[PDB]
Formats: sequence, structure tokens, C-alpha cells
Amino acid sequence: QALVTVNNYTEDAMGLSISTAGNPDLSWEKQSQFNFGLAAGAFNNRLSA
Amino acid sequence: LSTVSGSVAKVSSEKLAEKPVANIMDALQGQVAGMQVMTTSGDPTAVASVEIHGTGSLGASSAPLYIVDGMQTSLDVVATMNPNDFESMSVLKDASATSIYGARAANGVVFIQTKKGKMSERGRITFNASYGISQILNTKPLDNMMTGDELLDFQVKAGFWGNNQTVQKVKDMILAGAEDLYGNYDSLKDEYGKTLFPVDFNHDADWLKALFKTAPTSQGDISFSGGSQGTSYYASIGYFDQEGMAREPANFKRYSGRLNFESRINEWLKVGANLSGAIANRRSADYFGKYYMGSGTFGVLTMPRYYNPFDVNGDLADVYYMYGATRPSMTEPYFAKMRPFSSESHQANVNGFAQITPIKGLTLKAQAGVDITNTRTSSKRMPNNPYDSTPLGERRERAYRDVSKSFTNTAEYKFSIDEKHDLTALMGHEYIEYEGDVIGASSKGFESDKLMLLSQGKTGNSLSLPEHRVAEYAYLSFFSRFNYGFDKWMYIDFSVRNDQSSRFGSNNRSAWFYSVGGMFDIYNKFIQESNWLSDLRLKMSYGTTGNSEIGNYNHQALVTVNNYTEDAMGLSISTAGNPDLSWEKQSQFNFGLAAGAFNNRLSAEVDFYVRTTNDMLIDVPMPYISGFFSQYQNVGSMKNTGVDLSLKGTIYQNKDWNVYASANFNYNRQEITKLFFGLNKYMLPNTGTIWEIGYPNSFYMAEYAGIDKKTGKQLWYVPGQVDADGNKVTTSQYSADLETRIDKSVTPPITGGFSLGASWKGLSLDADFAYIVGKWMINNDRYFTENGGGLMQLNKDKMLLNAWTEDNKETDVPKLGQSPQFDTHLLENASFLRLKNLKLTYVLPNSLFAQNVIGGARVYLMARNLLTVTKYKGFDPEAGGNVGKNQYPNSKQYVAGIQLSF
Amino acid sequence: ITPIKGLTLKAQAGVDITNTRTSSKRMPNNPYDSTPLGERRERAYRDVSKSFTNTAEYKFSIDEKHDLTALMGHEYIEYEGDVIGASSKGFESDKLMLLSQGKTGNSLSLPEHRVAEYAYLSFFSRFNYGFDKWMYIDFSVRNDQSSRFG
Amino acid sequence: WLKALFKTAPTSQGDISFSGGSQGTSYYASIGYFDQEGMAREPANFKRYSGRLNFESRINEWLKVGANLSGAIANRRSADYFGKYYMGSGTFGVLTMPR
Amino acid sequence: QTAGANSQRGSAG
Amino acid sequence: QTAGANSQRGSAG
Amino acid sequence: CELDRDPEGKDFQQPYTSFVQTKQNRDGLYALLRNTENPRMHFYQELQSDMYCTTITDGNSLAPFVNWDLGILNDHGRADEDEVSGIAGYYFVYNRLNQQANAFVNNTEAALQNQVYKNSTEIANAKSFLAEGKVLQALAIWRLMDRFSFHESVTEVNSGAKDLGVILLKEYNPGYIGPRATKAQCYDYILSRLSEAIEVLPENRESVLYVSRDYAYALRARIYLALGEYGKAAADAKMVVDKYPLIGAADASEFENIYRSDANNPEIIFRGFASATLGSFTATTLNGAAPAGKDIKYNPSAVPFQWVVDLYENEDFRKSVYIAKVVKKDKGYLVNKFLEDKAYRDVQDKPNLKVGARYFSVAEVYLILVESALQTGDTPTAEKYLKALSKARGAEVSVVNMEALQAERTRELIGEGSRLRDMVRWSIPNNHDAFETQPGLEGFANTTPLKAQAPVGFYAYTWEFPQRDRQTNPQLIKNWP
Amino acid sequence: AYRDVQDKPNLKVGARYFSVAEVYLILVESALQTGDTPTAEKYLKALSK
Ligand SMILES: CCCCCCCCCCCCO[C@@H]1O[C@H](CO)[C@@H](O[C@H]2O[C@H](CO)[C@@H](O)[C@H](O)[C@H]2O)[C@H](O)[C@H]1O
Ligand SMILES: CCCCCCCCOCCOCCOCCOCCO
Ligand SMILES: CCCCCCCCOCCOCCOCCOCCO
Repeated sequence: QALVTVNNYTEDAMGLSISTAGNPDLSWEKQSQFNFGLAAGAFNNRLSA
Repeated sequence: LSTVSGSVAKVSSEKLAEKPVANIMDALQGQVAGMQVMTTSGDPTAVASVEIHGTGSLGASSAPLYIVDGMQTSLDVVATMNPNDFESMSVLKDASATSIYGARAANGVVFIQTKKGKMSERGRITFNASYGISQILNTKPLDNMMTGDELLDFQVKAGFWGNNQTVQKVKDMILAGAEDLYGNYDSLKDEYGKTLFPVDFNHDADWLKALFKTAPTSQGDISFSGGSQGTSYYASIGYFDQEGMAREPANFKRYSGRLNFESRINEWLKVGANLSGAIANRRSADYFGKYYMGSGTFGVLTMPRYYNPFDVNGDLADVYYMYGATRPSMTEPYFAKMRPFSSESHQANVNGFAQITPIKGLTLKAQAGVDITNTRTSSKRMPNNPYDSTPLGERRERAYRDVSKSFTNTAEYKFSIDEKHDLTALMGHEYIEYEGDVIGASSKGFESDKLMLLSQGKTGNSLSLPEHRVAEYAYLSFFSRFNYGFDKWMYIDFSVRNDQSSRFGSNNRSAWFYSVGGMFDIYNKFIQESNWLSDLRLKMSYGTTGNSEIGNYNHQALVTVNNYTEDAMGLSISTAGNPDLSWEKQSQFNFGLAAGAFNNRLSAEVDFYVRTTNDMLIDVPMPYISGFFSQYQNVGSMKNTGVDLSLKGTIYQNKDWNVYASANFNYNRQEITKLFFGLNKYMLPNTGTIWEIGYPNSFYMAEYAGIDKKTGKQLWYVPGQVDADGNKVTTSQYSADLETRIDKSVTPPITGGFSLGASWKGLSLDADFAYIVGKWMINNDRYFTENGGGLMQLNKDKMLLNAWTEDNKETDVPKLGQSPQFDTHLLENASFLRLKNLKLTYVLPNSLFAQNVIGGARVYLMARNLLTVTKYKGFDPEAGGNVGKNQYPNSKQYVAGIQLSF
Repeated sequence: ITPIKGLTLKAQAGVDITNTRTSSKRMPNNPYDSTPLGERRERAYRDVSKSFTNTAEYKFSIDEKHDLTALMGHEYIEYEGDVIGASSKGFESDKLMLLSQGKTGNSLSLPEHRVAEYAYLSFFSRFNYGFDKWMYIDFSVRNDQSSRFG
Repeated sequence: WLKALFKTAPTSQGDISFSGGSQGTSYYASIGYFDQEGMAREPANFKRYSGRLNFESRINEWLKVGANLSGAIANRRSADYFGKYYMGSGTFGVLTMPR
Repeated sequence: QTAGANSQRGSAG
Repeated sequence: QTAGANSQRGSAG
Repeated sequence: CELDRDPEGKDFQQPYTSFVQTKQNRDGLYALLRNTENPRMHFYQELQSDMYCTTITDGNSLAPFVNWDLGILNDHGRADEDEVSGIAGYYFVYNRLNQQANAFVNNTEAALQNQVYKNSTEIANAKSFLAEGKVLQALAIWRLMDRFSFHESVTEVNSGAKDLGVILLKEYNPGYIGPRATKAQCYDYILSRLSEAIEVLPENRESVLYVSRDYAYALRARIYLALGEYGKAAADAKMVVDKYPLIGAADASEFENIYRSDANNPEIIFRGFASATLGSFTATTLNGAAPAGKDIKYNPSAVPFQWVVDLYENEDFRKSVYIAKVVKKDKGYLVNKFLEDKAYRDVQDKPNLKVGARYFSVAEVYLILVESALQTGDTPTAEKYLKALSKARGAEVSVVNMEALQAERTRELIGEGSRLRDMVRWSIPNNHDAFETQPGLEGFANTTPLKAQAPVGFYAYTWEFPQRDRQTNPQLIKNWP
Repeated sequence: AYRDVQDKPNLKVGARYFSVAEVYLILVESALQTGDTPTAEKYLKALSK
């Protein structure tokens, strides 16, 4: 959102100041992950890797 | 739960489940002999007051101790619990039964046990849901009030509008004044005469509609219950919303949960917990009971009908008008929009118990629990409202914290010295502790509804001090209770306990109490087994109890902040102090008799009791010369002698028909036996009540005698003064000297109820009545409605059209121009019989789920407070003690509901 | 709820609630302070994080040598949180330190007030295939929306 | 100046569990205590009083329910000068204070 | 607050 | 705050 | 297990063991005074005079005093944790001032005795705080005497109360319940407290916010005038009357800006601390004033009779500040003496109608002196000061001759609760039923006849002791027959 | 005027943006750089006096 907020100069009236720049197209950050794995175990199952 | 020599009544799940008000105690009005339940306002957020066997104190509190599964719980916190989880509620009425409880056992003890699991192979899941409405239960006060035309002509003749005037001249002026006012608002100056007709002498505005509405109540439920092999469980989630029928918003909303479990973990250990919680929204209508123009039922009668708060569409306008106003007045719905309020209370009740049985007869039980309330409330004054006195808005935020802890540890040894002699010994330690908290902050000068964080208010002269209150109390107790069993017919049990409290000083805070109890099974020693009689037991109790239910810091001679300047601190004397302040001591004798007949097809029990109060905590009123209002002292004494009786029979019972009924009664004579400083009487100023030795708290006022038919002046009897044989003196000169004790009690002496029930093959009807007989009440509304000598801008009763005149002397209405006095003519009989509950219920037959999921279903129609019987001329004879005052009348309700079982 | 073989419908719901009170003081009459006037600040924090997850899972064996598992799911999480705080100063005594008892005028101050909320709405799926008992394939698609974007 | 600003601090915790079940109904209860005192003399600590009730049950052939309830009373304090450079404060002051 | 006279709650308070 | 130079954080922050 | 719980935000009563503790208790007393000698608390007796009629707007709040509804006046008011108003409230806040002043007076006396102060300067200030406490005792007991004891002119009373004063409790004693002292005991206590304070207090006032010797003389000149001791009243007046200059203004709005300003009004001898955020209050009983954005709008429940309006020459500055033509827009007069100190507004744009508690302005010392000087044959001093005050206000009186003193005093003191007292002293019955209501206000301010007549000597000019005191104290002899 | 309690310094000030003594020193400096030593004499001796 592009925002304004209270920023009072005197005590008898309200004052506004721009608070944020904004970005209307803000959306998800999108990640991908390729993963290649190898499980194993040896000697009955007395040694996993 | 308690003892066999005790006065005890048990109400089961039926009378608690699924009533359409949050105020659980109201379901017990007229259900328990000697227990007087009364709710003085129909605001859904109001809570019932309860008195067991009269009032015990003129200063301390009459409220019973409320206890849920062995945890002292406030009614406010009971209100956040789903009552469909309540297996039963036990009312403990005499000293022998209230022995293992303290703090204020002298008021009796209301014990609530929640449901427990039923150890079955298939668990029991049951769903409930209900929808219904609330509407004001009595509109009779509206019937004899003046019309628009009657009021305007009454006023004009009475001289209220000037002496030189007519009906038409006045309506021109009021019309001119509305048009002129509304023409100062860009939001009205083009609506006046098109959409807003605030003044209208050719139609009467319906001020009942303007201030009251039909409001919905909905609630729904799903329970889980079962268990297996020592482990048990009952779980439940539920919803409840009840809206207030006044247009001033008021509601009670609750989203609730409970998990009860327990398990025999091994041969010696059983453990368990009764967990419950809620999110709760509670909103009060905070103008009722005060006299505000156009507000509440007071305004429903006293608003002139020629003022109109609706628009051309029959919805309320934002604003309305009265002559002379320089700002139009806001209606309820609009005021509510400009004054939003929310409150969200988080309520957690965590507890557990261990039950260790190390040898035969030895049960050691330690139990501990905390009830936590965190409540946030937000309140606004909306900015830029043209009908407000500032465009600047305001906002107030509040955080409430209530922490209340309990630990109760008991050892119980059950052994028999032979087989015709039985003994059980019990000893206990109880610690209770409460710490409570509220902080509040507020800001103002807001110029935009989108910019209303407290941090965004104006600084400087718009700033304000925060709110802050703190409160603490604590109860240390050690107690004991023994039971003896001769043969199978003579039972004696005895108890002694010591109680110490936060609320008294170190050298006065500890008190010893005891009780002796007897039960004698006349039937099973001296009647063998017989024909008609099934049961006969004699019961008797003498014992003492404490009441300490006063404020938390009432003995200290205190000083407080009271600043003069902004640069240095000011100190001022805050309290008077009373270092001896200590316990109120109550003793009670009880003589009971219970019987069963035919074969306990007719049950009955009647009890006689003398309840005495010494070192009575009176918040003694002090002369204003003292510079204080009151200081608590142990000064008074009071007596409550009464009887309560109760019977229950099965009337007719076929193979396919079953009718039953029940009824209870109490009569209770109160008597002040000692007041303070040797005073024989003390009239409570501006209440119309008096304390006087030898009598109950009684009303106290002049006796109105009528009018002198030749003057039109009001007349009062001169009390204790008489004439020839035409006797009772009268005077047209009112003076307080004419006031005298009236023989009507301020607390009603008679308290009973009765229930009728019939079931004919799956269909069932159930009626539940309650009555309060002997109730009297000053109808304060009628000081205004029947006033011929003041508040002449208000709508009055039609009777004033017949007021006395030199040309209309054959009347009892007094000549206009004289104020009423608070005498017997306002003292109304508020006794009443209410049909509290009427439930037609159809249990779907087993034959339809023949289908391995649904087990059964029920549907029901139900009404609450369908019928009232009373002579009271105000809206609600129950909506008050002492004085009836702009009441938020109790509600009638209509509800349809369905139950499912799997 | 398991209504037919393989089919499992799980409804799950929870709310986590935090209520916190903090209390802070500047003790009066400290000789080693810049001023003998004391100060006090009180704060109340609230966090309500609600969450509902609703899933339907269907497992069925279609061959002895072919097991398929399908799961549709719905999920809504939302959070409201705030804090408020007030503070007072100019106390001249240890025993008289309620916020209501501060000096007024130039000793006053605005309260503290922050509010935060967010929510998420989710629809998701997960599929599990199993030929013989050596080759397994998982496949997932889901959609997410968040209050944190327009 | 090390001992001027850091101390040995105690850490203590207790615990009791209940667990078991019969015929398709399980439970797990717990209450516990935990206090970890901050070793910087600047006070800091985490105290908690825990409760947990875990529950699960097969009611009938087609329905199984459960709850995993937990709660706590917790006391958090933090030493709020660390990571900043104030004379006399923190491990910074332990080294940099004239002896 | 048009109270011509309201009795205050005696025994109700 | 007698700091002649603290780098503020980043990665840490 | 410790069961002790004491309330946060409160401390225990303890004897004064330090000068700082003494000063704090002194201030707390002056905070009490601020809500005691308060204009709100004197509006009831202002309305009971012959100056007002009730309007169609009144909600029977003002009618009992305005129309003499004795059935309401008898036990009028409240003092409780929720409201302290009316005759009861008046009676309570002055007794509490007394009880709490008693405690300050006796505790400073014990502290001087026990020599708990640290040097010769603390000792002399405590001796002054002592004197200050005495003046407040005097003011409390006299304001009770002024409404609750009969004057000499009363006809029928209840048997014995014609020369009773008030219950005169001289020590801090909450539990005390005793009979009424005689009038002589009361007035001699009030005057001996005052005279002891005049010997100790300095000649020049330290602060407008604290009791001064100037105030004590001013308060004793008031009390002497109320007792008909003119030569003594005049003598006290002359000590103070020249010490405070009358407001100099060239036109009414210049008068208003000075007058309504607590801080700049040089006539104020002794006021209570007020800021927007402590010590200021709305006092809208008379005018019925309400903010409306940047403007003030009015809907009064009581407005002066027409004769009160004609009291003021149309150029009298008070004709626009003390009373103001702002009923029904601009069609009649209400009493506007208490409209506002603008300094107490939250936002300067926005009226919030707050004033402060003033305890004596020098104009009252002019009238006290003029009346006494007239009564003692000292017509030059009466001529000077009535011509001086009336001229400063924009309408110098032509004749100086008691009749104008009555006119001028009434003009100056409207709203301050004097005219009832003046009716009794000047032997004026309440001629309410014969007064013309303001003509431009008809339909709004109409005629309401007295529910009871108030001839000269009528007992109800003195209030009855509150019911609470009557019911709780069988030794209390009541005022009304 | 910006103290919380009149007794107690809190050493608060406000933002000042221009005061005529700086205007005097601009005028005196410029008057000297342009020959108007009359103006420079007058204003510099005024400020310094
Ligand atoms: C194996 C079985 C277990 C046995 C355990 C029994 C333990 C018994 C210990 C009792 C002693 C505890 O002592 C008691 O502690 C509680 C809280 O715990 C204090 O409680 C209170 O104290 C003061 C009074 O405002 C405050 O500081 C505090 O916030 C408040 O909670 C009591 O004032 C103290 O006297
Ligand atoms: C060593 C003893 C262990 C005792 C610990 C018990 C823990 C109890 O704390 C629970 C705190 O819950 C407060 C939550 O606030 C309200 C939440 O209500 C939820 C409503 O659904
Ligand atoms: C043996 C002691 C166990 C203590 C555990 C306490 C856990 C804290 O819970 C917070 C309290 O809220 C209780 C609400 O219960 C929810 C019930 O709803 C479950 C229905 O499925």
C-alpha cells in the first residue's frame, strides 16, 4: 500500500505525511528446488547413510 | 458431595440444558425450596441475584458460593461455560452441608458438577442447535398513556407553553423550531419535509418501536463422551449468541470448549482434569435505570408522540427533535454507530486432581486450578459526526486481567470399628487467591476514522491520565469433617474449620466454625417395610459459618493521591478505617423431615430453620459531618426464620403415558435484632426503606389518603393521630414527619415454584412456574407519568386529563400544579407468577434409525417467560428491588430446536 | 471421518492465544537518577492466531500391483495482534504509583498502540502412486493467496 | 569487571507426565516448571509453567476425534543493552573499563 | 438528566 | 553511546 | 503464608514526620477546597432567589429551588461514591473540608510540638500552613452556617433551632456524632480561627492559589456583612479593597477577555489551580451551554426574570458577560458568568466550557464596603467605591444610596449565590409569582407559580439538615417546623 | 516552558529557523563588501550593543 499517516504539527489540527512509497505489484517470492537423493544401509540395518 | 444430615436439593441436567439466556441461575428461579432467584434486568449481560433462606447481611453479600467441580467460580465465569455440560447442580442449604466450603458459606453453596464420560464401547456424540427470538414481555404501560393530541392540549391548558396561547400556535412554534434546527445541517436541510418529519401532530410516533426490537438468540452444540477401562472423557464445543431486545445494543456471545478427563492410572492413583475455556463478547446497555430523556422504557412512555424519530420509510432516522434543543438528538441505532464498543474476553479454567489411595479407607486428594480472564475492550467516539458537539473523535482501550487460584488438599479415612459401626474422618487444607487488574488509556482529537491509533491523538491539553485499578484477596483454610454410622439408621456427622482472610487485619482475620448434624432413618428402624410409606428420615443441624464477602481493603486508615498542582503531589484522607473489622458470624438451626410414599412415587421434604447473624458486617452509614460515606463495622444482628417444603409425585403412568409434577415453597420471616450505636431504627435516606429492630427491612413512607374533593389537594394521614369516630387525621401539608414504617417487606417473604409434565409416546410437554409473593416496589416511572405539577414536557397518563377542577370535582386525580410525593400511592405490589419454561418436545421413534450412524433425534418448540401474572403497573415486576426505575424489562422468548444423537 | 473404505476426511481447527502484561517502573527518590519523580509504564499484548485445515484423502488399490493415493485439502490461517501501553510519571512515592496517579499537564503522554493482521487461504493436493512395490511417484499442486499482497 | 557484570546463574526444571490408554482412547498429560536465569548481571530469564493434555479416541467405527491442548504462564526478560556500545555495559565493558 | 426525583436503590444495591 | 564505529549488521540482521 | 493485602495506590495515615509530607497534605486539602468552594455547589442557592424562572427545558433539576418545592428541598441532593450534588452534597463537601482540615491542622500542630522539622525555615512555613488550615476550617464551618443556621429575622421554626448553629467538630474524628453547637459557639470558632490566621500570615500574598492574609480579611469582611456587623465588615474591607485593581476595559469584549481569564483577571484574590487537564470543570447549570464545533449553543433550564435584565444598563459590560442575549439565538438573556476560561480548552478552535474555582474577587470587597459604609454613615467611602466599581464596568451609577447598592451588588454578583442571602438581609420576600418573564422568550420561558410562598422570615430560606445526618444522629435538632 | 515539572530541568528546546541577528550579520557583511560602511556601522554597532 502507498500510505499516509498522522504527523501532527500543532496540537489544534491534524497533520499528514507520506509514510510509504508502495509497490502495487508486490507478490510472492517464488522458489524452485530440484533434489536428487540416495538412501542406503548395510550389514543388516546396522549402518545407514 | 456433602453429608446425610444436611439440607440439600439437586437439580438435574434437564432444567439446566439449553435455556436461551446466558444467565444460568435464572433457570433455577422457582426450582429450589428456599432459594430466591431474581434477575432485575432483561439485558442479556445481567446476572441473577440469589438469596438462600432470606438475606443474611445488611452490608456484606448474600450471594451463595458458586463452585464447579470443586473450584470457586464467579457467575461471570460460569456464564462463559456451556450449561449443556452440566450434569447437575446441588444447592446446599444448612450448616451441616456447607462444612467443607468457606469464605461465605453462610449464604449456602451452589455446587455444579459437569458431565463425565460414560465408559461404553461406542462413544456418545450428540449435537444440539436452537434458534429463537426475544421480545418485550409486557406492553400494558403503553395503553393508558396520552396521545399526541391529548398531551399537547393538556400542556397548553396547564400553562406549560405560556398563558396566552392555543394548541395551533404551539404546534406552529414547535414546527418552526424543528425546521429551523434541521436547516442548520447540510445533512438535514434538504431532508426536512421530504424524508424527515421529526414533528408531526397528525400521527403518533410509536416510541416502543423506536427503542425496542425483536432480537435473535442462537446457540449450538456438539458433545463427545465415552471412555474405556478406567479412563473417562467428556468433550464439547459450543456457540451462543443472545442479542438484547433494547435498541441500545447489548449482547452476550460465547464460543466455548470443555475437555473433562480422568483415568485410573494404577491400583493407587486416579488423576483427572476438568478443562474449560471461552472467547466471550459481552455488551451492556448502560443507560437503563437512569432517567434520560428519550432513553429506555422511560422514554417509551414519556416521549411526546408528536415527536417522530423515524424517516418516511419507517426505519429510525439518525436524529430526532424536541423543542428548544440546539442540536438534534441521536437515535439508538445511530448513537451505536457513533459509539462503537467491543469486548473480547479470553477465559481459561485449568485444573487437575490426583487421588491417591495408599491403604484401605485412606483417600488423599490434592486439587489445584487457576481461572484466568483476559479482557480487551475498545470504545470509540467517531470523528466528523455533525450531530456531535466536536468533529474530533476519541478512543479508549482497556485490558482486564483476573487470575484466581485454588488448592484444596484432603485426607479421608474410611474405616469401620465393627460391622454395625462406621466412621469416616476427613481433614483438609484450602488456599484461594485472587489478583485482578485493569489498565485503560484514551486519546482524542482524531480527525479521520482511518487514523485512530491511540498514538495518533492530539498532545497537550487533549492528553489524559490512564486508568489503573488493582485488587487482591486470599483465603487460607483448614477444615475437618467426621461421619459416624450406628446400625443402619442413626447417622451423626460433625465438622470444625478455621478460616482466615485477606480482607481483615492480621489480628482479626481468623475465625473458627463448627457444625453438628443428625439423621435418623425412622422408617428402617421403626417401620420395617410397610404399605404406603416408603421412606421417613429425620434431620437436624446446628452450626456456624462465616461471611466475609465485603470489599478487599475495608479496615485500613488510608491516604491517597489528590493533587492540587501539576508540579507537586497532594495527599488526602481516603478512608476512615476500622482495625477490629472481622468476620460476620452466622449460626443456623435446621430441622428437616423427608418422606417417600407408595413406593417413592410420591416424594416430599419439609424443613424448618432459624438462621442468625451476629457481628454483622454493616457498611454503617455515617453522618456527612464525618466527611466520609460509610465504614464497615461488626455491629448488627439479624434473624431469618422460615420453612421450605417440597413435594414430587408421578400422577398417572401407563404403559404408553406418563404424567408427573413437582412443587416447592418457602416462607421466610426476616427480623433485624440489632443495628448500630443502640439505635432502634435507621431510615435509608431517599430509598423509602428503613431498618428497625423487630421487623424486616421494610418500606417507609407517608400514607397517601386521596384528595380533598373540594380543593383538589393531595392528602396524607397523620400517623399515630386520630379524631372523633370519623378518625384517621389527614393533612394537605406534606412533611417528612408523615413518613412511617409500612408493613410490607423489602425482601419478598414467599418464594416457590411448581412444574407440570406429561409424556405420551415420544411427545412431551413441560411447564415450569415460579412465583415471588410479598414483593413490593416503588414505581419510580409513575412519579413522572402521573405528575401534574412538574416535568410537564413529558408524556403523562390519560388519568391526568381528569384532574381536579372547580368544574370537575367528582374525581380522584389531584388538581394539576402540585408535585407527587414518594408515598404509598407509588408503592406497588410486585408479586408475580411467571411461566418460566414451556417445552413441547418430540422424540423421534427408535423405528426410523433401523442405518448404523444416527441413533435418535429430538425436536422441540419452547417459550421462556411466556406468561406473567402480576398486578404491577410497570413493565416488569421483577425488574427491581425496592424501586422500579427505567427498567430494562425481562424478555419473553420463542425457540425452536433440534437434537441429534450418534 | 472415515465414511467408506479408503476415504478419510480430517477436519482440524485451533487457536493459539497470547495475552501478555508487562510492567515497568522508574523508582522515585533514586538519589542517582536525573530526577526524583518516578515513572511507570504498563502494556497489554494480544495475539490470536487461528487455523483451520480440511483434507479428504482417498487410498485405493487398483491392481495388487498398483496403489494410488489422492488427497485434496483446504486450509485457512489468520492472525490478529495488537499492543497497547500507557505510562505515567512524576510519582513522588513508592506506595502511590498507579498510572491514574501521575502528574498531569506537561507530564502526560500519548498511549502506545500497534495493530497487525494477516491471513492466508490455501487449496492443495497431493497424489501418491505405487507400481509393484519399488517405483513410487508423488505429484502435488496447490494454490496460495496472502493478505500481504494486493 | 568480568565479575562486575556477569555471574553464575541457576537453571531449574521439574516435570510430571501421565500417559496410557485403553480400547482406542489415548491420553497424555503433563505439568512442568522451568526457570533459566541469565548469566549477565543485567537481568534476563525465561520462566515457564506448562500444562498439556493430549487426547485421542475412536468413538465409533467411522469417527475418531482428539485434542492437543497446551498452555503456559511465562515470564520473559531480556538484557537490552547487549550488541550496543555503552561504556560499562556487557562483554564490551568487561574488556574496556579502566581496571 | 431529567430526574425530577429518582429514589436511589435502597436494598437492591 | 560511546561507540566510535559499530558496523550495523546485515546477514546478521 | 502471608494473608496481608494492602491496596496499591494508597498509603497509611501517619503523623507528619517531615516537611515534605506536611506540604503534600496541605496540597491535598487545597485540592479538596477546589471542589468545595466551587461555583457548581452554589448554583442551588443562586436559583432559590427571586431572579430566575424555569424553562420548558428544565428536567425538574432546577424547579425545586426556583419554584420552592419544599417536598423536594427538604431532603434534596446526594453524597455517595457516585455523585455529590445538591443540598446534601453541599453539606457534605464542606464538612469533609472541615474533617480533613481538622486533620491537617492538628497534625501540623503535633509536628511542631514534636519538633520533627529540620530548620527554622521549615518551622515558620508549617506555622503558615497552620494558619492556612484555620482559614479553611473557618470557611467550611461558615458556609455550613450560611445555609443551615437561621438568621435573626426568621419567624416560625422547629422548637429550639432558632439559635442553633451547626455540628461543630473541631478535631479529626470520623466516628463523631454529636449535637449542634449554638450559633454563638459556631461564629466565635469561625472568627477565632480567622483572627489567629491573620496574625501569622504575611502581609503580601505569596500566591493566588493559596490562602493569604488578603483572603482572610476578605473572607471575614464577607462574614461580618452576613452578620450585620457593618463597621467591622468595613474595617476588614479597607485592608484589602485597594490591593487589587478593578478590571480596566474600554468595551465589553475587552472586559470579557480579561474577566473570563483566571490568569489575567487582576481582581482575583484567591483561586484554585486549574489547567485544561487538572482542576477545571464545566459549570453549565445556569446557561445550559454546549459546544457545537467552533461555536457555543445554549438551551438553559432557567433564565432571569425581566427585572434582572433591566437591572443592567445596556452599556454595562456585564450585560454581555455576566448575562448574555443568547437564549433562542439572540432573543433573551441567560446568566453567562461561568461560560469559559478559554485557556482550559483542549483545542483552541473548540469550546469546551471549562472554568476554574474562584474564591474571592475584589468586586465583592467593593460591595461589602459600600453597603457597610452606607450603613455606618460613611457616604464618601460608599460614594467613591460604588461610583468606582460601577464606572469600571461601563455604567457608573448616578445615585449612591443603598437602593443602588442593592441594584449594583445584584448586578455584579449574579450567578455567585449571593442574592438569596441579600433577600433575607434586605427584608425582601420572594415576589416570583408577580414577575414578568422575558417577553422575547415566550413559549420557551413561561410562568410557573411557586409551590410555596416565601415571605420575609420564611423558614425555608434556610435548608434542612440532610436526612442522612437526621437519621444517624438523634441528638440533631432539625431546622424545619 | 518545555519542562514537565517547572522545578525540574529536562533541557528541551524547539527548532528555530531564522532570527534577525543573522539577518543583521548578513546586512553588515554585505554592506562592507559594497562600500556602505554607514549601514555596516549602524547595524553591527546595533547588534553588538
Ligand atoms: C509434594 C507436594 C507439594 C507441596 C507444595 C506445598 C508448597 C507450599 C508453599 C507455600 C508457600 C508459598 O508462599 C506464598 O506464595 C504465594 C504464591 O505462591 C504468595 O502469594 C502472594 O504473595 C504476595 C501478596 O501480594 C505477592 O507478592 C504475590 O504476587 C501473591 O501471589 C504468598 O504471599 C506466599 O506467602
Ligand atoms: C508446575 C504447575 C503447572 C501448572 C501450569 C498450568 C498452566 C495453565 O496455564 C494456562 C493459561 O491459559 C491462559 C489463556 O488465556 C485464555 C485462553 O482461552 C482460550 C479459550 O478457548
Ligand atoms: C493434568 C493437567 C493438564 C493441563 C493442560 C492445560 C492446557 C491449557 O489449555 C488451555 C485451556 O483451555 C481449555 C479449553 O479446552 C478446549 C476443549 O475443546 C476440546 C474439544 O475437542
